[PDB]
Amino acid sequence: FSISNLSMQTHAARMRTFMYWPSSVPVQPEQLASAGFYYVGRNDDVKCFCCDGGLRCWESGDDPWVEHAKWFPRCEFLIRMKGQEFVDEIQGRYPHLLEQLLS
Ligand SMILES: CC[C@H](NC)C(=O)N[C@@H]1C(=O)N2[C@@H](CC[C@@H]1CCNCc1ccccc1)CC[C@H]2C(=O)NC(c1ccccc1)c1ccccc1
Ligand SMILES: [Zn+2]
Repeated sequence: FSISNLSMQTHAARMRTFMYWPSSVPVQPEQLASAGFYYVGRNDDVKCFCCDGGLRCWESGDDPWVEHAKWFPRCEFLIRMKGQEFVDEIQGRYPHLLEQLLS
């Protein structure tokens, strides 16, 4: 088990980073902090403390756990938290993501 950011290990620590999170963003800090994410200070850019995965451009209805599974399926935190079945389900829902983001 190897973490990327030991300082952002706890929920309380990640919550602290959302102090200056833009009020206009339609995703709530607690939902993002719970999915292992913390605010990186630029735009609406969040990173996972474990896999170092970065996400941005948060739209309304976006589920942080689904997005975590969608883009960073091998994250060991996402797996002990949500399980292989969930990760495999989301992966099945979006089976050509590389070719989705590659134009
Ligand atoms: C997260 C929710 C958002 N919207 C669902 C989304 O999926 N957003 C996506 C997203 O973020 N990412 C994926 C694809 C981009 C889209 C944005 C387009 N949404 C339009 C849309 C409209 C309608 C339907 C679907 C989608 C790739 C991984 C991540 C990302 O770009 N990370 C960057 C980053 C780095 C550092 C820190 C933070 C973030 C980064 C960028 C380039 C290289 C490396 C890392
Ligand atoms: Zn992760």
